[PDB]
Amino acid sequence: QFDLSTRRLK
Amino acid sequence: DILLTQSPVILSVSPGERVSFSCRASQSIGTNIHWYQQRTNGSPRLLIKYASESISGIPSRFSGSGSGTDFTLSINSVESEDIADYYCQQNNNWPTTFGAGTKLELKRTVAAPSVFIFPPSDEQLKSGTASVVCLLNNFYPREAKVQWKVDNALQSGNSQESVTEQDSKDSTYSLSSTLTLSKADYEKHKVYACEVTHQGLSSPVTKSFNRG
Amino acid sequence: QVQLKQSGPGLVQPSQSLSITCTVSGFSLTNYGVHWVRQSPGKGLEWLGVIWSGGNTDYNTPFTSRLSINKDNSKSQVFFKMNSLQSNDTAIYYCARALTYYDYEFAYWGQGTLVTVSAASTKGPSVFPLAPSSKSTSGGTAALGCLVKDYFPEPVTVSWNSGALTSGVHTFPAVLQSSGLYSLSSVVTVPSSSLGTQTYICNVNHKPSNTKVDKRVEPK
Repeated sequence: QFDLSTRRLK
Repeated sequence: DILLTQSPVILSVSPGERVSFSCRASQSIGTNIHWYQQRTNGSPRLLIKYASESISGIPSRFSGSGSGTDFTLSINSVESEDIADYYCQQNNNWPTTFGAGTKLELKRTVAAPSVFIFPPSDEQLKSGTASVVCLLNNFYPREAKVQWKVDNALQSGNSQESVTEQDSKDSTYSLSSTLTLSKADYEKHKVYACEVTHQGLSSPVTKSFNRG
Repeated sequence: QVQLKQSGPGLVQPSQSLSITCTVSGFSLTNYGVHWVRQSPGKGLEWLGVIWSGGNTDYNTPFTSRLSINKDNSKSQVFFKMNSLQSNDTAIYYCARALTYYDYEFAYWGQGTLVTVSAASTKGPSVFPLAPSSKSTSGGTAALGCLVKDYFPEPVTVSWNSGALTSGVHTFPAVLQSSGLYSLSSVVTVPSSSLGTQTYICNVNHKPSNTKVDKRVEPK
């Protein structure tokens, strides 16, 4: 699931 | 729309090992597939176009193969700077669609955190709130425990953690734990302690300070 | 070189519209199409649409009615406007250019605009020093930082000494507090012997509230 704070999948 | 399924969701390897990313399409798409790298806070970076065609300025360790429904992005010898998420894209059928991505994680030797503690600034206290910060720097693996204590009272639920993404140069993580209280409670107590548990320590490390 | 620069990140009220400008250079809009892609928690990477060299537009099926793309070739500008945003439209929006004029292999991307759909108000952060001390020193290495507290919406950028300091910098992912405001810390480790000689400043920039703060960080 994509996280807008890090731009990484979390 | 074409469904693109990437597997697995997480890959974990060590530097120098070969690694492969899989992309499966819901129906044949010939060789119409592109591959992207996304780093922390970055935009996607084009690695390979049309299943196997090289892209200018992209390291030779990246290559792609496949046709039909089953495709593979390969790194022949993984480097620490390859820590990212990877996405495939089909464009045989309108509209162009992307898979959900695979996360690349790197293994390394266990590294104990360096622990630092920062009292709230007088500046922040002027506003009626105190933040006490405990920093765990450059450690591996990710799992660690931070336990706060104010005058031997174990704190619970009044702190938040944040963990950086894996470092691109040394593969370690960093963690910050912020304990938040009012100015009044802060002024009511003396000893502020952050106890850190990690695999690379042979016992818990406590950093503390006396207010004033 | 080829570049795509997007307008600053911003808040959008629910049911209201999103406007982003993509300013390009290194190539002419009359020769290449410009595409729009977003990245959300719910649906990952999602192609939204395109404006071609001649001004024709395509919109991905779910957006044919709420999406509008226009451009000014002479000004090298492409304008994106989407209508009636719900909260699941919170995402990163990118403009992109392909390798060849007709194609879809996106070799050049904008930096991306973080778009937050929320009814709340913008709020600038307060910046507090994380002062180096003996409790933050080890082996002649001191740690020091800045606490960037109580802002909305994301993001804030933080640099050190106006970009000249980057090694040993860790800027933590923002965490949402109970108040609905975000917070983060940025730390750096330096030689302790340089604390009496060097200045350390965190440059904090929160565009949505037009808040720029340089915070000097000193041993206490």
